[PDB]
Amino acid sequence: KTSFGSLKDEDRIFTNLYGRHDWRLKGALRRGDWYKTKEILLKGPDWILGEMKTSGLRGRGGAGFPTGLKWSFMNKPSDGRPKYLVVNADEGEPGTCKDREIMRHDPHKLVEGCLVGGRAMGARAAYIYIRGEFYNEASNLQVAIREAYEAGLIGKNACGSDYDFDVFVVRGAGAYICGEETALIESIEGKQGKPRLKPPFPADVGVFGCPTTVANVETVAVSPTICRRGGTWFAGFGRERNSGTKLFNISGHVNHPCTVEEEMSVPLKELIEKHAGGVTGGWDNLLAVIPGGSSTPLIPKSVCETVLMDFDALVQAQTGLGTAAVIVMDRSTDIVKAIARLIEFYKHESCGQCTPCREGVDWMNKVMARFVKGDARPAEIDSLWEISKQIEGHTICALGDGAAWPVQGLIRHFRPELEDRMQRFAQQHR
Amino acid sequence: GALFVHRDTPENNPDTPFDFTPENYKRIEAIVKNYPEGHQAAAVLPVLDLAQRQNGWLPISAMNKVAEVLQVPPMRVYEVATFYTMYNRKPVGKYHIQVCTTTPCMLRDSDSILETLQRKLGIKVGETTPDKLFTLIEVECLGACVNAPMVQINDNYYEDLTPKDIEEIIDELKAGKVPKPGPRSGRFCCEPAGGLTSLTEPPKGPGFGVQAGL
Amino acid sequence: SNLIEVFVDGQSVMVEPGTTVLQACEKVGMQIPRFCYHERLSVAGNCRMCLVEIEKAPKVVAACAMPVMKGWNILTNSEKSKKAREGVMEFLLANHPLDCPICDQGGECDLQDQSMMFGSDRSRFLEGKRAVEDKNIGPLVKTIMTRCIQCTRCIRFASEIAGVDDLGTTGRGNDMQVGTYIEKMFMSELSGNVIDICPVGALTSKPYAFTARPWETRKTESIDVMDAVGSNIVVSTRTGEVMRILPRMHEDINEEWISDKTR
Amino acid sequence: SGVNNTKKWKMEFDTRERWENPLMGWASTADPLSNMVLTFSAKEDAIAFAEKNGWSYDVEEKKVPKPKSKSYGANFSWNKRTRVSTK
Amino acid sequence: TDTTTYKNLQHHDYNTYTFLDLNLDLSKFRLPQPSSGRESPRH
Ligand SMILES: Cc1cc2nc3c(=O)[nH]c(=O)nc-3n(C[C@H](O)[C@H](O)[C@H](O)COP(=O)(O)O)c2cc1C
Ligand code: SF4
Ligand code: SF4
Ligand code: SF4
Ligand code: FES
Ligand code: FES
Ligand code: NA
Repeated sequence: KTSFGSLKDEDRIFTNLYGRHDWRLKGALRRGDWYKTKEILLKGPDWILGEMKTSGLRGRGGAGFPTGLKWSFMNKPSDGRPKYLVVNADEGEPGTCKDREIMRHDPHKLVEGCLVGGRAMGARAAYIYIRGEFYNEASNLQVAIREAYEAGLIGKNACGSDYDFDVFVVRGAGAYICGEETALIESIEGKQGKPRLKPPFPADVGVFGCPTTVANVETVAVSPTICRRGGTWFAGFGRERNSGTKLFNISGHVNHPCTVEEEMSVPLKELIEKHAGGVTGGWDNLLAVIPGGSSTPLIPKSVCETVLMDFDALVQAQTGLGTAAVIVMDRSTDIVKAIARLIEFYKHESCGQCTPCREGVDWMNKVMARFVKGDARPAEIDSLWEISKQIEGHTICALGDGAAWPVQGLIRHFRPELEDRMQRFAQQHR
Repeated sequence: GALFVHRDTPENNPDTPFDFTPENYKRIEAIVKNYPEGHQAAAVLPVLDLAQRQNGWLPISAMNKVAEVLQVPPMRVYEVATFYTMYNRKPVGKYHIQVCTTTPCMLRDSDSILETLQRKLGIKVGETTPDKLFTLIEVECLGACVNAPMVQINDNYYEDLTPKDIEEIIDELKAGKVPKPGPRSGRFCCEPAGGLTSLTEPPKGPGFGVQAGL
Repeated sequence: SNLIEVFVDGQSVMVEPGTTVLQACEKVGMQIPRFCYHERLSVAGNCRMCLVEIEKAPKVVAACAMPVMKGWNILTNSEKSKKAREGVMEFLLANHPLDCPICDQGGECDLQDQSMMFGSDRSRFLEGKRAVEDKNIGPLVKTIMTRCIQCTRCIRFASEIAGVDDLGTTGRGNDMQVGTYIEKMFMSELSGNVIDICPVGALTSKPYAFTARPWETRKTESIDVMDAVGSNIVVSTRTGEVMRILPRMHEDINEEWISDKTR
Repeated sequence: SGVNNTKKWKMEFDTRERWENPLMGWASTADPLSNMVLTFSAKEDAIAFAEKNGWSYDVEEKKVPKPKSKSYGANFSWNKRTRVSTK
Repeated sequence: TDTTTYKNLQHHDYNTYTFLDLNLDLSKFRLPQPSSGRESPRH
């Protein structure tokens, strides 16, 4: 099929997204969670790892690697070390709020996917690293983790299966980089959130030096349903190799900014116009949209008139789905002063470990501040462009990558605005 | 702004008295049992956060005490406390007002929310009111972008503000009342204000759509 | 009988499994640029000066950490490798201070010398520089930390060779600073060796400061008698006068270190 | 860290007295061979040159750095002392 | 069937030690942690 949208309310995984119905154990049961789990655990890992493979699920954290293949690196005989699952609730990228709702309104789907996903990987426990600012969501999660322990759903002999499993909530201390998979692993270890190099890959040397898998909240929180409702059912949504539903955040200059769940590959215009109520001042007032959090390049109105919302449609437009966080800007915005803020954010978030992001991201920040003020020369635009190509691809982790793409996106599509401010500054101060 | 070198002063030195209360020692014993034996060093963050929650900031004596309890080099605790922004190494007010200014909030007049808090409290970002009651600073995306603008006071979120609304929260705090966490525009969470557009039907109960043969 | 075969610019090398790209190039005689890596410290991998192109791969691997895989062609001098070095050297120097005339490293600075061999000849950095306040860590090692390139060699040496876990990094991002946070003296019978392993003038010798330049000095390869270990040393002299004692490498005795008494 | 001054063999002469010039304090010498430094490609070429010239020589064997086992992944060992406590 | 109010309100009463008290109750249900085999890497 070629249409994608108006997802039926029967096919929505996060049936309690808005927190209207009860989130505690007595309610998550009435909505299907923890149902026939003992049947799922006894089916083995090769069946669960076959469900994730078939569904074409790709990690929702922001890199989009196939979830089934990735979780199979931990499907190996043990060498005497414990195996661990680390759910990434760091929720750090600007524009994205999806993971917040799962931990606050549907925590029993997150605890269940930790068991289901952990069983597939042969893990003994799950560490749920949540960002330190989400103190109330963490408490919700701890209250639900207690209830699933009291009822026997996790812990010793979970769901009467034979498997023993633990769920630990570890609270972060306020750093966007600890959401990086290997920085996260180091933070759980009592160190600074500095990412590691690869290899070794966490599937060999991970948390505490043990084999580890890091999964996003939204990635794990849908593993139980995919096992319950089948691989093919989740493959029925979205284009080939872009399967499933998705949590879309729409923010910025929309009428009704909101978090909604929608099918994958829905056209960006439909996503804004239906669920968000449209751009402020009309669609024609649209200037540019960041299709997935501040890391991804922006795109102008022309490319937003037909582009879909999935990992491949947005890659032909020179951007990415990222976290599927949609930030909209209308003509009254100061586009250059808005991207220059993303650089201040990446400049303020860089761990400082490796040279290109240490100096480059800060250096790009200093330059972008002058473009905003207008105090530069049109020959610096190609200089800044190049300085970004020396950050991208040379850093330990992908933050320097994500700090370079926004600058590339602005230069690609909004150069005349950069070169028209610089005129007004020269004349004004001649 | 802030400095990552500590110089002793009469009100912050290795002899400023800090100790864990006996009911915050039973809590530490439970933090340290979350990690494999031999890797107790993984407990530095929660325990170093525990000291802050019991004192509101981290004197150099507090940090030297987490080190003694967990048996790590003190420098390894100094690295942690200086790395993460939530550890207050300089004393702060009773209420720590954090205003988000990253792009999603900036597009919704987060400056106005900031401009208002400056005049109402009579301070500037980074300062602390002479009452030692309020501390105002900007921050980065606090994860509630769809409900911008928003502030965090201590451990709560006050979303969807309008310059009028934040003023209300600064008086309930002066009056000693608790200003009720949550949005401020009628809607309760992240749903689209103006009625729902999704999840209208009642949820679909247990056993729905379950594949055959399971 | 497990020596895999790798290629360095085409020439084939039989290396043990576990050898890195950087050690593979040692054997064909090619030395990779570096700052953070040191053969006697744990691998760190943050300076990114060793980025090297592997044929048919798009990204560049860190030569000092990437384990080598059989059938690889390491292109130590391709365009990607040369451009990674130029870009990286360009960042290292962006916030570095114009200190070479007043710096005790000048004339024997890995940052000066690798900027001449692998970096560019221009500056396109038109901003202000950072400046970090100095730390007083004892009477032997002078710190002028604006010259630090945050390579963490001092941190790894102190931790793993001296066993003195007192140097570390505080702060974060471009504000990240090496040191001790508090005011501690880095006193140890092996502490003077940070002067050698620090690749720049951030950590230099107080007793030796300002007294000579490297090109001036004559090197006499002698032995140390302050103890019975017989550490191999080098004695720099200038115009009939002893300037400083340095370690001479001897694997079976002192490796590359000497006690502070010797130094 | 460069190793490019460690490839060739050198021939140097024993140090002789230097003293201070009475007028200026410069370093005076009566040794004509104090700044003589011959370069050779092989240990054998350097010995032959000294032999045919009658200089008594003294040879020291090349000190190469022994090959070492590196491993970034060793910094995170589940149970070995090589687990570093800081990056 | 309600779905017209907000049924996540318990967080209006969490205090400064909530997360750390639940973690203390949960300590009875945990399983014996694995042991590397040494007290620490010996800092
Ligand atoms: C700077 C940075 C921040 C990241 N933050 C997050 C995050 O807050 N949540 C997340 O699920 N992934 C985040 N990621 C991506 C993770 O590294 C990784 O892709 C993800 O945890 C893998 O889990 P997945 O299978 O669901 O994709 C981040 C990456 C970078 C470079
Ligand atoms: S790219 Fe930035 S955040 Fe990532 S490791 Fe390097 S310095 Fe740290
Ligand atoms: S360390 Fe000293 S000599 Fe080397 S580049 Fe810096 S200022 Fe110049
Ligand atoms: S002081 Fe020297 S050795 Fe230490 S991190 Fe800085 S440049 Fe490297
Ligand atoms: S940008 Fe302010 S909460 Fe995300
Ligand atoms: S020498 Fe390899 S990154 Fe520094
Ligand atoms: Na030095």
